[PDB]
Formats: sequence, structure tokens, C-alpha cells
Amino acid sequence: KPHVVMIPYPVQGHINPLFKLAKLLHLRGFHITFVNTEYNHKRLLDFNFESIPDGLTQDVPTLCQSVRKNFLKPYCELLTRLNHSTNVPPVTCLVSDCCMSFTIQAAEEFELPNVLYFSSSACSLLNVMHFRSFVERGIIPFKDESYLTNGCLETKVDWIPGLKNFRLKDIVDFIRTTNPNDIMLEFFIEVADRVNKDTTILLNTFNELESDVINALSSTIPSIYPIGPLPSLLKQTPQIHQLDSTECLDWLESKEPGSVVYVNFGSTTVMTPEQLLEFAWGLANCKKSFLWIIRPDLVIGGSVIFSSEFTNEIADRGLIASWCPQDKVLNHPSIGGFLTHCGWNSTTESICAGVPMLCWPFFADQPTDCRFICNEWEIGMEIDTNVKREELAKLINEVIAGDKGKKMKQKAMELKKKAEENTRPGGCSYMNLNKVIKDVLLK
Repeated sequence: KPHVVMIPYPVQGHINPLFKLAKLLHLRGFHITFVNTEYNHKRLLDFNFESIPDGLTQDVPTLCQSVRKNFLKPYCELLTRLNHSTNVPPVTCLVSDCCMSFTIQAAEEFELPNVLYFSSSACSLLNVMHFRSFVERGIIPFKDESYLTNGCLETKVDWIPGLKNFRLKDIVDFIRTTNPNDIMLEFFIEVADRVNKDTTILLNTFNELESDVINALSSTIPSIYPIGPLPSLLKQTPQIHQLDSTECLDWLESKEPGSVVYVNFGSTTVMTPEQLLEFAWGLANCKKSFLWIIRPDLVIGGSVIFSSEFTNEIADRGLIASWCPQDKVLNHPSIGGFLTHCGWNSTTESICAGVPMLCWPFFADQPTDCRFICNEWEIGMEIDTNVKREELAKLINEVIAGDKGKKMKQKAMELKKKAEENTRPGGCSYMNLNKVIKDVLLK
């Protein structure tokens, strides 16, 4: 029986997509061993969840640092045990998060096929594969902090085939450093160097969404395989719901289609109370209905921003909640827009829901996604880093009732349709996954 060991980078944003893939692989006959760090295994509490220590006393740089040296050993020990266990069949293959590059070494040692899953866009991958070049070209690290204000970030990156209108500012922002020993930069350069012509890499995207970028990547990594978007794939997967083991949706049911702006900046990052205030009043001042998922208590002095004055004002238009089943919300007919940091999971989900976006890029691949969302796909607009209510209210209204908004909804719906055609019989993303399983994962 096929037995795949799966391990994602230790953050929710990476665990979630790989878990979805895990469910797909399980439906396909694979005995699954999903490997979380103790920390993540605690939170979450032929499909077995295992855990390994992360070697820490979470901070991304610190985690990445531990991942580069403290995961190989316990990981291999786990493989050894699984191979000598009487409770489960021996391991036949590995599906590893691209950021967990130590698995490549493990795979060679245990002589096992290892398919990598990159959790971000094809463009982000292309960026990562070139971090090394930015250094060799003498571009990064920058000489000093003045690069943040001297217009250096506006510089166009035109030496990377496949990228059309990119600026240094749009590159996965880990290049933004003045430190030659920067953890993140070195982490990703190591990841990129471990990838070669024989590496099979799965991407949560589809051909049409990133055509030039994908073609460009394929010249270096011929075995890059778009198998997404995951949302559309799972949605159209027979019997997917048997692996499926409130007030918000009720609130939305009475709203006119496309009239509600959905806001959710995730928990992974807490914003400034100054920023928190501009969003609250920007939302209140636009006069549009809105569902805002946020935990004010996390923000220092945040709960105070939600005054009795604010509460009365939004009385007939907005609802603040601590959590919500994002999938069902994004796909609710009342949603007319999605305010987000535009990380990859959010972007693909919004695309699959056919919902225009409003991006507020914070870090990593967010500005990268924003650049495509704004200039390539034209299904959204960008919010200034230093958010201000007046301008925010304007952007929201443009998307919700303006002419630009209608055009973005149109382009979003177009992408939604192709996302779905790609992830069902006859579609390339769908066919690509079948091919990887058949030609690589299976003996």
C-alpha cells in the first residue's frame, strides 16, 4: 500500500494547504503520516498525525533557523520507526513542503521519491529561485536603510524572464535587508540551491493564472506542476465532505448580493492601534455593509478603538466577529469585496470565490501577490501601508459600487471559471496531480 509522509513548514499558512492535499491523497489510496511540530500538533487537537520537536524554547526567523539544522535528525528517526512499525506499512514516498528542504537529503538516504509542495505562487517561487542572483548582481543586501526612501524599491526587475512589470518592491520582500547574514534570505537561497532539474514541485495555481511565470520556471525546473487552485479542486472532488472531520452567515443572508465588504487580516500578525483605528472608521465611513473578522483584544489598546460611538454608528451596517468559516463567507452571494494582506491562501480562495480584493501587503509574498492582483489580473486595488480612513473609504466604495469594481468582479469571475475548469477531469491542474502520483509517487 502506498504510504506518504507529509511535512509542512511549521506555520498555519503552510500546514493548511498541505493538509488539504493530504485529504486528496488519502482519498486516492495513500496511507498518510502527517508530521507537525509539537507546538502545532497541540493546537490542532490510514491517516496518522505524528509530531516532532521544533527545537525552540512563533518567530519565523527563529523557526527557519531551527528548520535548517534541528529537523533532519528527528525526521529521519521517525522514518526509521515507521519502516519498522508493525502498525503501519513501510513508507513509499514523501510529499514535503519546499521550505523543509532538509527532506531532500533524507529522501536520498532512505531512497524514497520526494515531491516538493511550494505553498506560494509560481511567481514567488521564481523570485525565490533568483534571490541568489540579486546578491551576485550586487543589488542585495542594500548598503544601508536609505534604500527604503531613495526610490531604490521602484527600480524595475527586468532581468528575470517571465516577469513582466516587476519592481524590487514587488519581489518577495525577504530581499529587503542590509544584513549579509540575514536568516530569511540565506534560508531561501539554501532552499533554491537544493532544487535542480530532477526536482518535482507542485504549485497551488493554474497555467492561465501565471502563464509566463510558469513557462519561465519550467526552463529551469521542467517538473513544476500546477495542481490548483486547491479550493476549486477539493470542491469538485467526489466524496470530499466525508473528510470534513455560524452567526456570521446568518447575518449575511439578508444582505443584497455583492454589497458586503469582507475584512479579515488573519491573526498571524497584529496591527497597530493607529492602523486599527483608520480601518474601523474607514469601514464605518464608507457606508457599506461589512463583516470584519478581528480580535481587538490582541491589539494593544485595540478593544478601546471599538468605542460606544463606533458601535452605534455601524449598528445597521457592520458586524465584528472573532472568527468565521472563511470559505463559506467568501463564497456567500452577499460578498462584494475582500480586504486582506493578500497572502497566497487568501488570494487563491478569493479567486475561486470570484471576489475582487483590496490588498494591504505586509510582508513575504504579499507585495508579490498584490502586484499581480492590481496590475496583472486587475481584480483588486492596493491600500497604502500607512492606511487612512478617507482614502480607504474611497477604495472600498470603488470596489463595491464604482465602475472599476464592476470590471474587477468581471475579471475575478473569469478567473474563477478557469480555476474550476482546470481542476476537474479534462483540466491540466487535475491531470498534473494524477501524473505526479502515477509517474513519481507510486513505485
